Amino acid sequence: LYPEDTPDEEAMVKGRLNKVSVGTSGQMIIDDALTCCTQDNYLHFQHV
Amino acid sequence: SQYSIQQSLGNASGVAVSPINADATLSTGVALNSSLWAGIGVFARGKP
Repeated sequence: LYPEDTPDEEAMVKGRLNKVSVGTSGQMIIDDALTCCTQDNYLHFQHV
Repeated sequence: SQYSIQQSLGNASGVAVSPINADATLSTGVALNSSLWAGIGVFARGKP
């Protein structure tokens, strides 16, 4: 939609927003597993 | 773009390789077995 813009990886990770990317072979993938927890411990990962 | 390789990888998902260390293999090239002679003089031809 907005080819002229660019992600904000550090700001996104600090703001707990999962981001899409382009993996191998060129298919889009989901490349983050962060939840809505603000505390920086084991709880902000998705699988725990 | 793609195929690019980063080096820092700070607090964000991704892969990165550090620049080659090559610090424990530091040699020194002086070529001690070489001798040259320098002198002044008066000659017939040459730039003074």
